[PDB]
Amino acid sequence: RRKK
Amino acid sequence: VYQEPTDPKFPQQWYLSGVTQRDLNVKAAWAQGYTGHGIVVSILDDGIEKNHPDLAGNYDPGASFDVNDQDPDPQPRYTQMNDNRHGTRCAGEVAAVANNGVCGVGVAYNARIGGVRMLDGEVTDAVEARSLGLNPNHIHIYSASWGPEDDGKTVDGPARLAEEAFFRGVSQGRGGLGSIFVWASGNGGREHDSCNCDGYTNSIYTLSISSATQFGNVPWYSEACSSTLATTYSSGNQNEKQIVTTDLRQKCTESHTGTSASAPLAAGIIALTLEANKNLTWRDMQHLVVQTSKPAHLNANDWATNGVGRKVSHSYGYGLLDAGAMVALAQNWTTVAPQRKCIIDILTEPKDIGKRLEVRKTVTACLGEPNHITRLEHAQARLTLSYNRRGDLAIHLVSPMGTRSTLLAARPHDYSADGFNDWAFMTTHSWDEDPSGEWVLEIENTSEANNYGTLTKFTLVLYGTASGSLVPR
Ligand SMILES: [Ca+2]
Ligand SMILES: [Ca+2]
Ligand SMILES: [Ca+2]
Ligand SMILES: [Cl-]
Ligand code: NA
Ligand code: NA
Ligand code: NA
Repeated sequence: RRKK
Repeated sequence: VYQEPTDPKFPQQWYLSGVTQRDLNVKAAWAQGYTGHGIVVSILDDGIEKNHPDLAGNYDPGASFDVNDQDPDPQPRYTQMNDNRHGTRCAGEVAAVANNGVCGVGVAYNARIGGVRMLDGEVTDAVEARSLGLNPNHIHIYSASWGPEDDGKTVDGPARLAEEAFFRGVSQGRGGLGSIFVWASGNGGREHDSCNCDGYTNSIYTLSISSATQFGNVPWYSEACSSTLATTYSSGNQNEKQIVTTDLRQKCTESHTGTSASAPLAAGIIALTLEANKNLTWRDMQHLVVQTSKPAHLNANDWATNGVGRKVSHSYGYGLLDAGAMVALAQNWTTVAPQRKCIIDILTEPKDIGKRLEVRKTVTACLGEPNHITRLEHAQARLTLSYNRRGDLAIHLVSPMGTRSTLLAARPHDYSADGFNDWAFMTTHSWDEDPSGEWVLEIENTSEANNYGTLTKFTLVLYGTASGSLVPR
């Protein structure tokens, strides 16, 4: 869902 | 007389200072006496090596938490691949200790630095909200070098808890002055991603920060959009230098890269600015960034002069941050008036998009009402539309002063048929303009395909004030  | 840091890698921090002028002018702020003392910054990432020899002296447990494991200790999870090094690299950019014979220095090398361990696990809405809302009367500045996937087909932003955290932060955080949220604008350049399709960067409550290479160019990973506010240096090609910071396992790295490195440098510069005037509001800080950022020698093909004479680019916002100018302008800054919000529903009927749609509307910007705006800050075009292939759309918005904001450029990989559901495309490019007059929305099919859809809602949302303007640049 979220990425570095 | 100010003495610059003696740290062994400080000479390699080309972006902090130099005779060359290709820097963020940070030494000028240090020489004015601003190094970050008393300011608290938190890195929302995969953890922080709190015992790192270049972070321990500035580490602040009150700025830290482990949301992934629900404990106070944000120590990274160590693995053979050193996967969880990202937050430690970001933290050193802000607040690596100075004059201690180790690595380089942070921008705000006397500030207090914490980290929220929240990326090492499933990043839910609740996880984001607990991180953004951590200790908001102690943490001053939150830095986030993460976001929705940069595949160039995603449209996503904060869900309900995270958005509630943003509003709670800017309204009640920092003693009612408002939490400062700094965001990396994105790494989706290779996918032709648009940072307006990212609700975190597109938010008015975040300072979205883009990157420039050492030689002043738009890096390969850069995303262009109208919501970006300003720029800091980061990596480029292999002849260009990179960012020097603290690395996992108590090491030093000279090869920190990408959008991830730009937001922490901005957070450090904002920390210096807050030290120069602790009474600045979250909106004050954005005003300071707009007024002091420097376009000069950043190369872009889309530089445009807006209605108040400021150069603005979709790759760079208002340009490179200038720490010396920020701290100077902050010291005698007059707090901006309370924020007004003027909601203008534009459409009287749905409109077929076809090959090209142009919607023109003359507005009074709430003339005669308490939310009358003569001095724009952010503007949003909140659009609801259907379309068969979303990435073929290009969307532009023209202000009454003639400033053309690209709300959305073509996204070749975005095949979605889901359209936009009240998506609040934001532009910073008309900041300080008078928004009374004719606004123009343009929606066009950039492909030869016989695409089809309908615009069913266009709300123009204006934020700003009715006082305090400067003579245009
Ligand atoms: Ca832990
Ligand atoms: Ca050091
Ligand atoms: Ca993106
Ligand atoms: Cl609002
Ligand atoms: Na407030
Ligand atoms: Na933003
Ligand atoms: Na006008």
